[PDB]
Amino acid sequence: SDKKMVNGAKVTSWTCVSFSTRIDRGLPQEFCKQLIGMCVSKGMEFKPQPAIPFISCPPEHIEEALLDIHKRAPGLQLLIVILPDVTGSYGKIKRICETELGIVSQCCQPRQVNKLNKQYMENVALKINVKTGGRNTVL
Repeated sequence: SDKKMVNGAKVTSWTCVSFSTRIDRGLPQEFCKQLIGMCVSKGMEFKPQPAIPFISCPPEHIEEALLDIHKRAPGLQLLIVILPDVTGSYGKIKRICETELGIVSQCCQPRQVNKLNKQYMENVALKINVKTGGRNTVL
């Protein structure tokens, strides 16, 4: 528990996309609700409402969904991405977000999201802080 945020970024524009078919339809909301609480307890500030409603769509709609989210939310500071159930799409997703559309994303495996492990969300929260412009350290 020695990893801390020196400076917690402030996120005003964020939302969540899920390419997972397997998970309960309430998990994206629940998972993001706790993750943000974990980001916030560690020093970040988050607007509690996403900038556009959460989206759930099939893995074959990756190109479409990402570009849709990007055009409807040009100011997005963060996209929380729930990855497809089968691995192999992560490179495509990062490429589209990071290189092609210019969107800061955090990708999360649906099987791990399902666990709602609080140490996993601690790890993700610190990853999100740096991606969003914050600073982390180890005490």
